[PDB]
Amino acid sequence: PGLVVGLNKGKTLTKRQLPERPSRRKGHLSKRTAFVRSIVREVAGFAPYERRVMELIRNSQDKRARKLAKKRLGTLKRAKGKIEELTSVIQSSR
Amino acid sequence: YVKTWFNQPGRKLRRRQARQTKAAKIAPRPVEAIRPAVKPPTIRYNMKVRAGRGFTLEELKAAGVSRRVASTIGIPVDHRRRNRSEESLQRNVERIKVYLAHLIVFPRKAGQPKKGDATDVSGAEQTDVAAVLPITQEAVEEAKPITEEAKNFNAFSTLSNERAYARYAGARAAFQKKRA
Amino acid sequence: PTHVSKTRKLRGHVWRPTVNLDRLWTLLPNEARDKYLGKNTEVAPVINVLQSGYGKVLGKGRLPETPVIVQTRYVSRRAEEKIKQAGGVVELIA
RNA sequence: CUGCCGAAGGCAGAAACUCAGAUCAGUUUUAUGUGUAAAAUGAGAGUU
RNA sequence: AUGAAAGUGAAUGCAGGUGGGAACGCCCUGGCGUGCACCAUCGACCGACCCGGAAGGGUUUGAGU
RNA sequence: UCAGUAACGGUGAAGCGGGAAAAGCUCAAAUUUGAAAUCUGGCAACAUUUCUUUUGUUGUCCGAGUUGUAAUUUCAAGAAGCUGCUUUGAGUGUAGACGAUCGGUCUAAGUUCCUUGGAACAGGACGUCAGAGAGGGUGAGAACCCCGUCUUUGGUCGAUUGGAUAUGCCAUAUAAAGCGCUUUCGAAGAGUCGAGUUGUUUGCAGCUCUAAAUGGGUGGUCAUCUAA
Repeated sequence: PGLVVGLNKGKTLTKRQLPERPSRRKGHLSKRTAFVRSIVREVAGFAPYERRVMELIRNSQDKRARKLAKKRLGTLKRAKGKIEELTSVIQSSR
Repeated sequence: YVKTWFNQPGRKLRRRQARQTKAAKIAPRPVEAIRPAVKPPTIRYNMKVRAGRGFTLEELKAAGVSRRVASTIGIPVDHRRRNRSEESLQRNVERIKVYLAHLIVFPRKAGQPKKGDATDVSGAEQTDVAAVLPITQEAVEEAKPITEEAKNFNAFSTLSNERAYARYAGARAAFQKKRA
Repeated sequence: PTHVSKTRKLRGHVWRPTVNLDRLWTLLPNEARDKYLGKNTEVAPVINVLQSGYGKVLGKGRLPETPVIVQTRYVSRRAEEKIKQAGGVVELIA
């Protein structure tokens, strides 16, 4: 509204669409690096605590599985990031 | 530990000689580069205009000069700054345009003005940028006639409403999401 | 100066700045006051307290009946209809 | 070095302005019982 | 300037009146005006406190207009 | 300057704003696969020098190197196609001008008269120079006796160079690069981030444990950056 106070506070000008900055991209999953990550995955295996999570999930005790995963990593977002990845591996193995 | 300033006139003289030596060394070109017009990033100083570090890639491309040759002819380039409004865009664009219009480029190898150069270059003279490109301030509004709908418009009554809307924005934000 | 001390005779003896409407016309130069104040013009003078370094305008003083437009971020409660009764309008700048 | 002011067991001085006063007194009379009140003499008195 | 803080954020009434008040003027010592500063009063306004839903009511408040 | 403010329990910033100075970049991560195109060293010439003292060039041999040296790419991008415009040397002598370093060398006028005195460089008289009346020495207070001082941001010597101008000779472009489009893909740093604990003044370290790829860090779903 061209106003100093409000949810759209500030001046009103003609807004310009900024060109895409390449450093914003990092974190993207290229097909080639995804393929290489697949190869190392099938050639290296999984860490010992991953194997315990497989056993925990195959036993269907998900609460303890996420609790110990958070204890191993340190953050809930990392624990969730693990869980979806190893369950995703689970149906692939099945 | 004390820091005394008995070398203040000495420092001032040394800086002036360094400027003088710089001018003598690179006399054909101005001793200060072109700088873009840039607005300070705060509510206390957003009403002013000062000299930024350098132009952006979008401004350089819109003006028609490439980012590679821009450094060579003396146009500093900032790769971090971005233009979020056309008002700043054509503002810096017209700064470059007037710079280029007043700019003369000596041909290299002194054989012919290959594409972008100057045919006659005997009129060389060292002049500061500020004279040709005097950075200005925000345009001060001149007198305008009385607006009738603005006259009916109260003023801070609105600022009270959008304020109350802002403070209790989460209050109704909850209200809709919980009832929906 | 040590010579005029006491020991020389003891020898041997052991962000929002604000402005009131009384000062609004002061902000305009002398030319603007001479060519707009005290006369009837279809076009009205505009006062930008923001460009003069003032965030809010407050309500101490009177005004001449000459209409004037006040550009500001915040304006005082009855200072608004002080402008309106003076004939001007407060147009809010963003 | 000289001169002036000068204590204390809240003081002495400085500056800012009252009233030519009934305004005060390490005092004495008068009246009521050392207290209080309203003639003598002296002093320019003061207030923050 | 006030408020713990968001914040709000000042001459009603010659930028309010009364008395004293320096100086001045007027006569005809005194009286008359006349009133600076300042001091006693004094109403309003800005707020923080309370009631009312901005107006209005407090005789609470700030080295405030 | 913020500011002795925020903050902490006396300690004590930073953002913004005004100035001084300014300049940007380089790798790893992708095949040159029609060609290791790369590089140190040995040997022989050719040179060049602040320099017989320095620094290189070419040819040949061996070695390094495919467990990756060259060219292209560094996220601001970029690569691969497509396009039609523009651009081009990591060179080698001659001359003048333009600066600078080193030391060589150049500079105006009383020593006239009288008195005092051991001595005049003092006093008095008569004169001079001054872009030079700063300073020092000389038998006492010397602009004119001497050195210097001004001229000098200069004339004259030489030896160097730093950068440009004019001029000559080599180079080899069958190439490289910039710009607008994509019908395309866009690789990006690990015992590292992070969490718990102990220690030091958020930052750092020890130890248990240990990541992700629109992910991660920072600030209050958003904004901004892209570490190891």
